[PDB]
Amino acid sequence: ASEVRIKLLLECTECKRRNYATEKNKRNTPNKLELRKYCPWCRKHTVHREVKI
Amino acid sequence: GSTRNGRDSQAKRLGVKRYEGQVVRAGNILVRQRGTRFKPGKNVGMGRDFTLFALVDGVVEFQDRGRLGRYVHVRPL
Amino acid sequence: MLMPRRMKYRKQQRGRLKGATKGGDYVAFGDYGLVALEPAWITAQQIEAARVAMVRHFRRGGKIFIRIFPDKPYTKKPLEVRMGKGKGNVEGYVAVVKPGRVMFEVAGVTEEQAMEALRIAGHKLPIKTKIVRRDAYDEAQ
Amino acid sequence: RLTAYERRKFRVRNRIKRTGRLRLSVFRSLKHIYAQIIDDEKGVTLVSASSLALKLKGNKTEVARQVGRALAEKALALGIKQVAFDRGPYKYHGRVKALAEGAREGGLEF
Amino acid sequence: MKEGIHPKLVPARIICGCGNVIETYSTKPEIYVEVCSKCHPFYTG
Amino acid sequence: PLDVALKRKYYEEVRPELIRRFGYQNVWEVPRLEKVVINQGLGEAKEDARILEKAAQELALITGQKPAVTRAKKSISNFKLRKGMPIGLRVTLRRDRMWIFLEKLLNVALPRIRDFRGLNPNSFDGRGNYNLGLREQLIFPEITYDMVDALRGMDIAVVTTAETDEEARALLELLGFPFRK
RNA sequence: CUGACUGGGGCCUGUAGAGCACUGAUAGGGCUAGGGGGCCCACCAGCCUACCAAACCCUGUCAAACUCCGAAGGGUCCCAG
RNA sequence: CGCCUCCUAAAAGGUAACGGAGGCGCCCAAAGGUCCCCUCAGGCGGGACGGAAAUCCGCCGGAGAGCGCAAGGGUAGAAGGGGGCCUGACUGCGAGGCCUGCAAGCCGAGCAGGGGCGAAAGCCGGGCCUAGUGAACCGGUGGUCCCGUGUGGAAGGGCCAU
RNA sequence: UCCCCCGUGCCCAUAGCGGCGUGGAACCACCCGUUCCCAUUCCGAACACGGAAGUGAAACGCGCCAGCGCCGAUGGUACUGGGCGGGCGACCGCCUGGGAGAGUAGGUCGGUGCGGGGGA
Ligand SMILES: [Mg+2]
Ligand SMILES: [Mg+2]
Ligand SMILES: [Mg+2]
Ligand SMILES: [Mg+2]
Ligand SMILES: [Mg+2]
Ligand SMILES: [Mg+2]
Ligand SMILES: [Mg+2]
Ligand SMILES: [Mg+2]
Ligand SMILES: [Mg+2]
Ligand SMILES: [Mg+2]
Ligand SMILES: [Mg+2]
Ligand SMILES: [Mg+2]
Ligand SMILES: [Mg+2]
Ligand SMILES: [Mg+2]
Ligand SMILES: [Mg+2]
Ligand SMILES: [Mg+2]
Ligand SMILES: [Mg+2]
Ligand SMILES: [Mg+2]
Ligand SMILES: [Mg+2]
Ligand SMILES: [Mg+2]
Ligand SMILES: [Mg+2]
Ligand SMILES: [Mg+2]
Ligand SMILES: [Mg+2]
Ligand SMILES: [Mg+2]
Ligand SMILES: [Mg+2]
Ligand SMILES: [Mg+2]
Ligand SMILES: [Mg+2]
Ligand SMILES: [Mg+2]
Ligand SMILES: [Mg+2]
Ligand SMILES: [Mg+2]
Ligand SMILES: [Mg+2]
Ligand SMILES: [Mg+2]
Ligand SMILES: [Mg+2]
Ligand SMILES: [Mg+2]
Ligand SMILES: [Mg+2]
Ligand SMILES: [Mg+2]
Ligand SMILES: [Mg+2]
Ligand SMILES: [Mg+2]
Ligand SMILES: [Mg+2]
Ligand SMILES: [Mg+2]
Ligand SMILES: [Mg+2]
Ligand SMILES: [Mg+2]
Ligand SMILES: [Mg+2]
Ligand SMILES: [Mg+2]
Ligand SMILES: [Mg+2]
Ligand SMILES: [Mg+2]
Ligand SMILES: [Mg+2]
Ligand SMILES: [Mg+2]
Ligand SMILES: [Mg+2]
Ligand SMILES: [Mg+2]
Ligand SMILES: [Mg+2]
Ligand SMILES: [Mg+2]
Ligand SMILES: [Mg+2]
Ligand SMILES: [Mg+2]
Ligand SMILES: [Mg+2]
Ligand SMILES: [Mg+2]
Ligand SMILES: [Mg+2]
Ligand SMILES: [Mg+2]
Ligand SMILES: [Mg+2]
Ligand SMILES: [Mg+2]
Ligand SMILES: [Mg+2]
Ligand SMILES: [Mg+2]
Ligand SMILES: [Mg+2]
Ligand SMILES: [Mg+2]
Ligand SMILES: [Mg+2]
Ligand SMILES: [Mg+2]
Ligand SMILES: [Mg+2]
Ligand SMILES: [Mg+2]
Ligand SMILES: [Mg+2]
Ligand SMILES: [Mg+2]
Ligand SMILES: [Mg+2]
Ligand SMILES: [Mg+2]
Ligand SMILES: [Mg+2]
Ligand SMILES: [Mg+2]
Ligand SMILES: [Mg+2]
Ligand SMILES: [Mg+2]
Ligand SMILES: [Mg+2]
Ligand SMILES: [Mg+2]
Ligand SMILES: [Mg+2]
Ligand SMILES: [Mg+2]
Ligand SMILES: [Mg+2]
Ligand SMILES: [Mg+2]
Ligand SMILES: [Mg+2]
Ligand SMILES: [Mg+2]
Ligand SMILES: [Mg+2]
Ligand SMILES: [Mg+2]
Ligand SMILES: [Mg+2]
Ligand SMILES: [Mg+2]
Ligand SMILES: [Mg+2]
Ligand SMILES: [Mg+2]
Ligand SMILES: [Zn+2]
Ligand SMILES: [Zn+2]
Repeated sequence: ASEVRIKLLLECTECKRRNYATEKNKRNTPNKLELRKYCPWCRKHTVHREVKI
Repeated sequence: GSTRNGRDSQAKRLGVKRYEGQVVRAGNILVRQRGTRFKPGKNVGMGRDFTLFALVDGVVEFQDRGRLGRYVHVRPL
Repeated sequence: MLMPRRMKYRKQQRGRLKGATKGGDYVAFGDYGLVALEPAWITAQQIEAARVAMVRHFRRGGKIFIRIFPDKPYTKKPLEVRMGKGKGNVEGYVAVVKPGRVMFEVAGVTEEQAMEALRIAGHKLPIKTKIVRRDAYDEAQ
Repeated sequence: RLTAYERRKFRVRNRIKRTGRLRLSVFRSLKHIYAQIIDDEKGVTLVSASSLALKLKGNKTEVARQVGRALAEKALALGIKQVAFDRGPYKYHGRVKALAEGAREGGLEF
Repeated sequence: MKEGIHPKLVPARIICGCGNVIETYSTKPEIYVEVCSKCHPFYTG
Repeated sequence: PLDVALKRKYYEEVRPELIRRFGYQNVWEVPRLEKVVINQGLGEAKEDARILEKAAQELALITGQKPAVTRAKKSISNFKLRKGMPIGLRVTLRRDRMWIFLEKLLNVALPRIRDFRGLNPNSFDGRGNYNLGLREQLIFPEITYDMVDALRGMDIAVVTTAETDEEARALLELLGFPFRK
């Protein structure tokens, strides 16, 4: 990692909880990562948000 | 009077764990390899690190097909 | 002298001088041959003497040939320093010669000078040698 | 030295070899069509069907459906149910899609 | 060809300065050129 | 396929004369024209003028088709070049637009050549084929002095089924290639 | 009875040794980009290299980190002792 | 001084020296999963500028190409290059083995939920692989709603992921 | 159960390159065309689709050619598991077990397993 390649938390949008954490390069991807992922709290697929760790 | 050399890694135990004729089981690693020196045949898989393994109970088999390479198989019983 | 202007790596390990010669046992170039009879490490400076001191016999004319090369570097630590602290430093490149190897060959000169010129070269080596005429056994290969 | 034909057919066959299902060999010529399902593990062609033998006449696109019904009917007589469809080196479309529909509509589970 | 992204070809009349009528198929039907092979010095001997 | 002057003149004028002279034993035995590829070697488009489409549409009007992109093979030092850089263009010419571009080239382009001294008979591919190149596109009919923004040329390569460069030479001379030697 | 040891079959190997097809290294030669030198010209070329030499060709040598080849062994499984 | 690659290292696996050589502490939103398609380096002929070598054609051309980065192994019958749809850079697990003194690191079919793509067969628990790492202790953050010193809350912990 | 073609595998050049010669009734290929489905980082070259006038030229199939390539004995040797002598040593020998590499003769211009439709 680096100050640019940062790890962050992935927050499921419909359960208000964070389920994951991955890598992204803020120079190549400064946008907020929003990607599908499974949420056991909702028991179904949900789109996930980029939230600061 | 120093030595800029003197650095090394540890060996990874590369080779054939079960030779042809040995008793194997599902999950028993067959050959630890880097790259494709051996290629999988019947009931033999390949891992991300190129390691091979048997899928069923049977007998190990080594059959060299020349330009296709050496192949490993498992004989059910 | 004779030494590589480019190599892959700097130093080479010593190895072992066991066994007979790989090849070059048959006269391949000239009318007469000088073949060393003992295994040892030979230096390109001694071989340099074998070239210069031998052209100094004819003073002009003739043709002298070379059958070997110093492809093996030789290293030595500085003086008055202890063991360890890396391998020694190279002071020159040495040649690997095995028993029965035809080291040199002479052509374009008479029999008398073919024996006499290779004689001094025989005395310039730590190992004994022999002068053999290009023989019917040689060209068969 | 090989060609893109070899490099292509070899690939679409190497993928089908590893699955284990029955492999339907598809060789296509200018005039007629040919189809055969083979078990390569024991290395013997079991059954085959072709438009040249079936004496078909017109458009190849609708010709493939009939030969698919023929091969699928023979396999239905033998009791064959599941099969993997090899598309050969050619692009999967049109006539090969309608022959594949011949085997699908013929009852084979794929 | 690729329809839509390529220049379409139609019967084209190309009239040179010498008078030789050129019946061809170009991007522009009506074309006028200044010098052709019929009036070219090196082409004509 | 739309019939054209060079097409008719080959089968009715060029084909019978080749049949007489060389006496071919089959109809496919006679030399056939395979394909005519065009390579615009702009190059300088890597530099200040990054886009060469202003010269690409030129070939779109000349050949009637848009030339493809050709990207660099690997990073190259002295040309200030890197891998995958579009410094050239390429367009393949075939069934009918090839005959069209042939009539335009021979009848309009080759005449307009500045101080034309003739063709070089030694530039054959050796297998019965030929390649060449042009300096100024104003020579072609489809290009005038109005819309030309910069100076650029081309490299026209052709392929043939003929085997001997002698048969190829008689083919070109019979089709109207004015060799100077 | 499975143990050390060994017999019969099966499988794994890249060193001794050998070898130059790959990576390097090489002496001489042929051939030949190419420079240097002497002629021949600033106006351009044609001419010759008892010259260092690319590539390729011939001959002969080098290797722990070179391997087109290659054991004895060693390894390990399977019956009997 | 931890880690990776090659040699010694004596053809299984393992083997030290202040020995002979080099590299890692990053980087990737596609360089990932699926599906379809493509085939080099180099050499020979021609070709604006145009080049030893930019870009194309022809003919010869099993890998010397390129696979982020050292190096090895591997590989064009791809894992390598051009585009499409995509999130399996999954949740809950896990037969058995590898490695092995412990802790540990590596492989992994397969079953269930929920999903991507293909016509299908199938394939997807990140990357061609081996380096790109940190054990306990402490606290935070977000959730969980397990505990609550009579009791009902609450404080603070616990669990989970981080 | 015999011969010619075309699908699909095996061994993985004894099978390749290279040239000599040839195959179209069936059959495949190139071929005939591009409205149409499909298609070129351009091109109906490829990819794809509808057809049947022409052709074995190319490719492919099948013969020959040992030029190159490929495979390559035997005989000896290198080397070595294991048992010994010598040399101040760099190292050298014989006893028994294994046995190369290369190289010399010589061999190969394939053989083979099923499914189709044709021929005796
Ligand atoms: Mg940091
Ligand atoms: Mg940093
Ligand atoms: Mg900083
Ligand atoms: Mg900071
Ligand atoms: Mg000091
Ligand atoms: Mg250093
Ligand atoms: Mg260490
Ligand atoms: Mg360790
Ligand atoms: Mg065990
Ligand atoms: Mg076997
Ligand atoms: Mg075998
Ligand atoms: Mg072999
Ligand atoms: Mg040694
Ligand atoms: Mg040695
Ligand atoms: Mg020898
Ligand atoms: Mg000192
Ligand atoms: Mg001192
Ligand atoms: Mg004499
Ligand atoms: Mg005498
Ligand atoms: Mg005499
Ligand atoms: Mg000889
Ligand atoms: Mg500039
Ligand atoms: Mg720049
Ligand atoms: Mg750049
Ligand atoms: Mg027992
Ligand atoms: Mg024990
Ligand atoms: Mg033991
Ligand atoms: Mg035996
Ligand atoms: Mg190794
Ligand atoms: Mg050695
Ligand atoms: Mg050689
Ligand atoms: Mg290598
Ligand atoms: Mg010269
Ligand atoms: Mg000359
Ligand atoms: Mg010279
Ligand atoms: Mg040679
Ligand atoms: Mg051999
Ligand atoms: Mg044991
Ligand atoms: Mg063990
Ligand atoms: Mg047992
Ligand atoms: Mg240390
Ligand atoms: Mg450690
Ligand atoms: Mg080892
Ligand atoms: Mg151990
Ligand atoms: Mg032990
Ligand atoms: Mg110590
Ligand atoms: Mg370093
Ligand atoms: Mg050539
Ligand atoms: Mg310049
Ligand atoms: Mg190869
Ligand atoms: Mg091959
Ligand atoms: Mg290979
Ligand atoms: Mg090369
Ligand atoms: Mg690399
Ligand atoms: Mg390799
Ligand atoms: Mg969970
Ligand atoms: Mg169980
Ligand atoms: Mg165990
Ligand atoms: Mg471990
Ligand atoms: Mg233990
Ligand atoms: Mg909290
Ligand atoms: Mg409450
Ligand atoms: Mg709380
Ligand atoms: Mg807390
Ligand atoms: Mg019968
Ligand atoms: Mg009968
Ligand atoms: Mg066949
Ligand atoms: Mg082969
Ligand atoms: Mg053949
Ligand atoms: Mg010849
Ligand atoms: Mg003859
Ligand atoms: Mg002849
Ligand atoms: Mg008839
Ligand atoms: Mg073509
Ligand atoms: Mg085709
Ligand atoms: Mg129609
Ligand atoms: Mg016969
Ligand atoms: Mg001859
Ligand atoms: Mg023993
Ligand atoms: Mg004795
Ligand atoms: Mg005694
Ligand atoms: Mg002793
Ligand atoms: Mg003594
Ligand atoms: Mg002593
Ligand atoms: Mg003796
Ligand atoms: Mg024994
Ligand atoms: Mg043949
Ligand atoms: Mg042949
Ligand atoms: Mg019959
Ligand atoms: Mg008959
Ligand atoms: Zn959710
Ligand atoms: Zn005119």
